[PDB]
Amino acid sequence: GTHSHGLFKKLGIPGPTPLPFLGNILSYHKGFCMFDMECHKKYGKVWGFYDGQQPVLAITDPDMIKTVLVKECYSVFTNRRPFGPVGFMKSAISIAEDEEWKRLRSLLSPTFTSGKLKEMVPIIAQYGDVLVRNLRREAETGKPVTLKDVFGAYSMDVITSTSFGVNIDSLNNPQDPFVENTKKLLRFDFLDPFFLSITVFPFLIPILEVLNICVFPREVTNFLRKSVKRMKESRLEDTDFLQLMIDSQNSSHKALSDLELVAQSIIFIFAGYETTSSVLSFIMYELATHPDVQQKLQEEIDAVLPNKAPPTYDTVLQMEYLDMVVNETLRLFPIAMRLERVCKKDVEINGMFIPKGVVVMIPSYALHRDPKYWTEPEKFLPERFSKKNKDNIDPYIYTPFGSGPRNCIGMRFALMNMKLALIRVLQNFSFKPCKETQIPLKLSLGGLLQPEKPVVLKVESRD
Amino acid sequence: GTHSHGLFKKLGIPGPTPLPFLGNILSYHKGFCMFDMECHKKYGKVWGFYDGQQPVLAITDPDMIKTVLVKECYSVFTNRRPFGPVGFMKSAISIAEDEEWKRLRSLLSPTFTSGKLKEMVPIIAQYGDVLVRNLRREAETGKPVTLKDVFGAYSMDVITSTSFGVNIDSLNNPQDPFVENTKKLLRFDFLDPFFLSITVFPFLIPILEVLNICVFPREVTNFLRKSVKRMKESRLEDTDFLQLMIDSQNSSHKALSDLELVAQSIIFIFAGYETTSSVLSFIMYELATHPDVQQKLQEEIDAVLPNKAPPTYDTVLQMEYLDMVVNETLRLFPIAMRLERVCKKDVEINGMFIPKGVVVMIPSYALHRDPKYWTEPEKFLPERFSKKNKDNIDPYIYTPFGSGPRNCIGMRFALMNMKLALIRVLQNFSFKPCKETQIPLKLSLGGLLQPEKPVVLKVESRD
Ligand code: HEM
Ligand code: HEM
Ligand SMILES: OC(Cn1cncn1)(Cn1cncn1)c1ccc(F)cc1F
Ligand SMILES: OC(Cn1cncn1)(Cn1cncn1)c1ccc(F)cc1F
Repeated sequence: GTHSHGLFKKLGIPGPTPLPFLGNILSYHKGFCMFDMECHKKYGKVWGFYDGQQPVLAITDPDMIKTVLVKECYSVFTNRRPFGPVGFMKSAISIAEDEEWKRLRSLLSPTFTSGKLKEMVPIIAQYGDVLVRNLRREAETGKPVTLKDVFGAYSMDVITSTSFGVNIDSLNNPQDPFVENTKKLLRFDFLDPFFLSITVFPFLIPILEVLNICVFPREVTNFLRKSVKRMKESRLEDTDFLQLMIDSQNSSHKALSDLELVAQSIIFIFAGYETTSSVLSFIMYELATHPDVQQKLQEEIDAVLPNKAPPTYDTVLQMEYLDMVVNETLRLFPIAMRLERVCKKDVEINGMFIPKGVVVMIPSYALHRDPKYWTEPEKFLPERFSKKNKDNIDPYIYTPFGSGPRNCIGMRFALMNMKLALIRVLQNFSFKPCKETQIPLKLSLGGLLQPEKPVVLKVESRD
Repeated sequence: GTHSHGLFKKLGIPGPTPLPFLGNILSYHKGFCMFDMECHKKYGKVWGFYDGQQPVLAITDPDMIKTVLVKECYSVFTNRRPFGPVGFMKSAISIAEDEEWKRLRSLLSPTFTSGKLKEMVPIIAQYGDVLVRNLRREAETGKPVTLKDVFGAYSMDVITSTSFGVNIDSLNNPQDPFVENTKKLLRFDFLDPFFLSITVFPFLIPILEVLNICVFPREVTNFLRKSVKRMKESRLEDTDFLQLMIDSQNSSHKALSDLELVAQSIIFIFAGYETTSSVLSFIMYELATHPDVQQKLQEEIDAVLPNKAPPTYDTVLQMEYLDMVVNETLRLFPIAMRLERVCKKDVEINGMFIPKGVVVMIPSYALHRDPKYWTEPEKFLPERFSKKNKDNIDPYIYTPFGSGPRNCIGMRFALMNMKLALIRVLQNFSFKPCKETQIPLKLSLGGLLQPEKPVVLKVESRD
């Protein structure tokens, strides 16, 4: 069961000794982030471990990281680890490979430009207002407030409107079908029984595909596929992502088909829905446990936007401390945790040989808390991202959205989305720890970056 | 079960309608060659069928064939269909892929040059003499002679000597270990229960690999691996392929390792052993059923080599009619039957779109018997390959060894090998049909190009 478990001993590369068949997976008992920090401390700048029989080489040298994510991206490090069983969701850009990915990224890039994002800001702003009305009703009843729920509704509202023109107050229609289905598109727990097993028996992935078993719930995807097929034909008569993609089908590429279009629509929901609500919850925890930060930010918002003035695209990008608070929260909680690329050819990068087929992994969470780059890394200190101090911040250490050609395509949208929500809420409310607030917050031990206990806070109206 | 069975209907490409899950495999009941001839006649110049869910596109236009095998070989059509479970035999050049194959073909090409072949001719000639002595003893007892056995011993003798310096009279030591093991390296029956099942459930191949199940008998390969490891270290103190490969390990490539070297040694045995004896048996059938051909050839040998003179490299290549007889036999019996390349990128070749992942198949057997290139294709007529008529012979229709960069690397060796045997035997014997000779010879219905009944003939001494 150790066909390939001698690879890192041969390369003279250090690392935790793997068990037969399991490789190192038993060390995931404390989750991805703990394993990566320990390996970093124990073994230093480079190490290896085995996901079953798959060798994973962790790298932490920023130059080596830039080779992987930027320099040799197209040549050597184009793809991520095979992810399935996926079915027709194989055509989603985040899952595609090589030339198919290159085409899809090209066909989809114009959809995410700052110009398009600016055009979508009025829609996103509408649902900040929906958020405040629903936040107030819970602020008007002295009842603690679980963040993930209120931001969940908000993220849902943004998604349905910006991707399909569906305009729903999802917290108050939690049971409309379109909410009912998209609500199921959550982050995957890559350490749950299923996804672990796929690591111990990946030779079982093609078997699942042949049985039409898919990691994306088949009902939800079918619901959306016909819904998209319905909208596409209704709009044909008489801003949203769907319309942008429909427009792109009217031109040097082949063009995206109808099924390629549905796969993007689904993957954007999946990428944005629970991620956005998770970060917003982490941000609010940091504000409630750091009231001066919350006060200073509330004063900054009030300066750019007096009389609780509605935020716009340009005023959002005017707010520095807002940017610093968002970025410092993404440093402590980089919710993807790791970046990965498959090494597709025998190569050598900055004087290290990398055998074809190794997964090169960048442990983002662990680097965000490295003392060798971040003083007092455990503390929420937004000053690190001040305009004076950002020059010493290495874009290859801080990678909440990845880097290079395969970085998060939704990065700009997601930052603007979250900033719009924080502005509107903070113009209206302050956020206070309850007795039931977990302090300090503790991270879950599974394959998701989330708190052990849900974040619950007091929400008082600024009247 | 028809995820991909609509591909050829979408491309407007004709072909036999596939069953769910099986694709078209049930049409292999009469073997590869019959299926290909029928499809050719029925559907014309291009058609499709499904090996389970794998789409296979047959092409017959010589220009399109040259694009596949020569023009876009490195760019698009580099690999054959995945073949496994193979274990460490994955490093054999005939199984390797992409850059690994390119390297191995480069590292091995100098081993097959005309210069090396000429140096090996004296060894091969020695076993022609062993052949004649063993043929005579069966010619001296008026007993019919099964060809595959006598040529089998000969092909075995050539292999052990040219690849390892092992010099054995294998017909008379049929039970020495080195014969015992290599005797098991026969052609695969790609239509037998196992290899069919791998076509209906190829998702089961990775499963077999994880269980260390291999299509090459594990005992034989282990026997040879240590035998090679033993010889490598004995020769180190105090012509063969092994020595040529050992020498290559002493130099712009990485160099072939010890295990890469063993994999070549094994694959060359496997490629040469039963193929050479099969063709030699087909040739002798054609001579016995065409005595004038046999007479004319025997007179040609006697002219170049008077007094039963031993053949040499240069006199072999002097014999035209010998060449014509060998080539006409390889036209009627091209024992690989088909050539294949995986289309690795969405491409278009001579105005036909080919989707990535399709297997492009060239049906060699069917083209060797096409009336649109070969008059009276069923008859053994060596005149087609006369120096006058060879100018109308299209190197992309006649492909007994394939074409392009991925053609049979052993072609020159195998022709010389067989020619040396035919010369020595025909200098000494004539070959006559017995009552028990199957006439006309009928091909087996399995996944091997072989006669239904074994070829048995009378062998009289020319004294
Ligand atoms: C705060 C929310 C989000 C975070 C932290 C985040 C983070 C990331 C990260 C770390 C990656 C991997 C980057 C790499 O491999 O270098 C990624 C990829 C990606 N993200 Fe996000 N993301 C977020 C929201 C979104 C949104 C709203 C979208 C909407 C379209 C989106 C679409 C994608 C896609 C399509 C990819 C794959 C890109 C490719 O393979 O070419 N993400 N994201
Ligand atoms: C009469 C005997 C033989 C015949 C008819 C034959 C025929 C063929 C054919 C049709 C192919 C496929 C070519 C293509 O895909 O274009 C091939 C490949 C090959 N043959 Fe043979 N062959 C014979 C004997 C040998 C021998 C004696 C060797 C000894 C080394 C050998 C080694 C190979 C190898 C290594 C390949 C794969 C080449 C590559 O993938 O680069 N064969 N042969
Ligand atoms: O898995 C992703 C990151 N990723 C994208 N391709 C490969 N990995 C999906 N995703 C992309 N944008 C948003 N989500 C992820 C999973 C969990 C998470 F918290 C963030 C995160 F990026
Ligand atoms: O399968 C082969 C041809 N081939 C090589 N790579 C892929 N296919 C093996 N082989 C190569 N030289 C000799 N044998 C074959 C099988 C049967 C046969 F009769 C000929 C034949 F070439």
